[PDB]
Amino acid sequence: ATTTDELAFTRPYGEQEKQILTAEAVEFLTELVTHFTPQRNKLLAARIQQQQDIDNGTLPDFISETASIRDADWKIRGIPADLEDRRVEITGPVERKMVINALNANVKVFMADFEDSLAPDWNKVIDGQINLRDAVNGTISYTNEAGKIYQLKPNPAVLICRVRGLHLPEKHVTWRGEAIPGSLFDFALYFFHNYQALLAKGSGPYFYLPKTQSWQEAAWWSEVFSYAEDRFNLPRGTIKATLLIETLPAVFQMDEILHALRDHIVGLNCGRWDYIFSYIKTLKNYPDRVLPDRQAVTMDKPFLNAYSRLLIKTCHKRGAFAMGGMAAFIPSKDEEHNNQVLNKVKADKSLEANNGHDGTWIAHPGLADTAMAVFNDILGSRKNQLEVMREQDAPITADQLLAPCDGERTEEGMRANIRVAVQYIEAWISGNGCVPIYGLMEDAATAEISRTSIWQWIHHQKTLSNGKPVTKALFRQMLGEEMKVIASELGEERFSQGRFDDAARLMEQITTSDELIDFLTLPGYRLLA
Ligand SMILES: [Ca+2]
Ligand SMILES: [Ca+2]
Repeated sequence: ATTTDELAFTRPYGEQEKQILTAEAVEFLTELVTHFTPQRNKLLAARIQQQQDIDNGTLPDFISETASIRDADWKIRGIPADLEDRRVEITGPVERKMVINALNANVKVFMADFEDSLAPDWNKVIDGQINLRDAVNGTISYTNEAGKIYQLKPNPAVLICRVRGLHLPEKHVTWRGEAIPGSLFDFALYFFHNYQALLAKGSGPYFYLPKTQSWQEAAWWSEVFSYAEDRFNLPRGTIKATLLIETLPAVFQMDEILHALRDHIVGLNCGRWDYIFSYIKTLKNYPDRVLPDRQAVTMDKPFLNAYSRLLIKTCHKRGAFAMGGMAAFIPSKDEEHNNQVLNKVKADKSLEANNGHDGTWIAHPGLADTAMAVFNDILGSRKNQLEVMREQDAPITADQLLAPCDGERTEEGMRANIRVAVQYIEAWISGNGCVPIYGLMEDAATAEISRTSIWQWIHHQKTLSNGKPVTKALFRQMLGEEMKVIASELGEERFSQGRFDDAARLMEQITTSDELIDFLTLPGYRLLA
């Protein structure tokens, strides 16, 4: 085999690729890939070894050797001015119109997403980079079929780019015959095309990093960032990252993650769906760790509240932000439904603010004013809650973080999981990873917890609360039944115009396999061009 330090490209070099994959951009991307891919692959291999040790009966806990880091005083390098107030952030797709609408929402920050809310078609990743570049440059515009123009308002929200996670390939660009890391593709191009303009306007190249499992993974990101900074003669810490704590292994390494990424990190986030998905994957072989209906596994449950409290305390100890979770409701024409939704949003955001979270997430601009009002009210004149140390809290232990919550495993819950996951998958395979389903803007994590919970119940041969043993055969029976429900809900036209048979097949494949696959996006990505 050759010792090449060059990349190969599988798609035609058309007008879009000519904009984004310029000679200079490709040179830089090549350098990152050859310098950092081997270590990235070693990190993926380390994941396997760590998981095996957990499977083999040793539960995760804090790291003994790094005690001196945790029990020392130190803080992150710093937070730039435009990241000191992040009380509400909106998330969404890198599609052109959606970028404009999000930047125009009444929020502090827009996280443009190449990750869970994107089905990573080549055209969509390339268009996404085009869109974000136009957004940074302030020229982004869109005119719809009806002739209505969309443009940026004055003072749009601060832009942050969420990259694909460490496990994901970008199959259309290869090094030594293997797909390069999507993480490097997404990071390299957003940074390269935008760092100059961002810095010139008083902002900076900002990233969201998903699905981290270890401090060593944080260290690798720090090296990537430092490499990028050095290459363009930027001072250390110019690139700023916010890092989701949304895997079980990561909750035991928050302080080490902050330390490893100290030059660049500005905050951590709580999640729900990815976290409990990870809980099940991590504890997959443990008969005493079966979670009930994921619908009932709410953030106020003891293990999730402990997670929340530990994350806030840890972040504030180090001067980093501690971001709360997602309210993904989509307002409807039903004002009564809307009142109930807004009451729920108010209750949930108030819980987060009262706990000390510096900010929170929404998926739809229609929730901005409500979420903002909760945080405005509780913050008073403060920009954030960095001073809230939670020093009154008792220590938080591994036992507490690992304790499965009370609840029932219900047939209604199982059926709903099937309907939501199938409809999510149908859209994803059709190129849409940000999917309105039953009044919620769903991303891949929802499909993940849905399939993973069912897998868990099958694996450990658990009964539903009505006494029915959960089996592959029961699942398959229910799948067929729920497909008919979906058909009735959507109507014959939409159902026939869709990819529901292909979606049901992928669902069955990922749910009924003996081995619990890590991510549905891996087999799913095979279905994309
Ligand atoms: Ca081993
Ligand atoms: Ca997530």
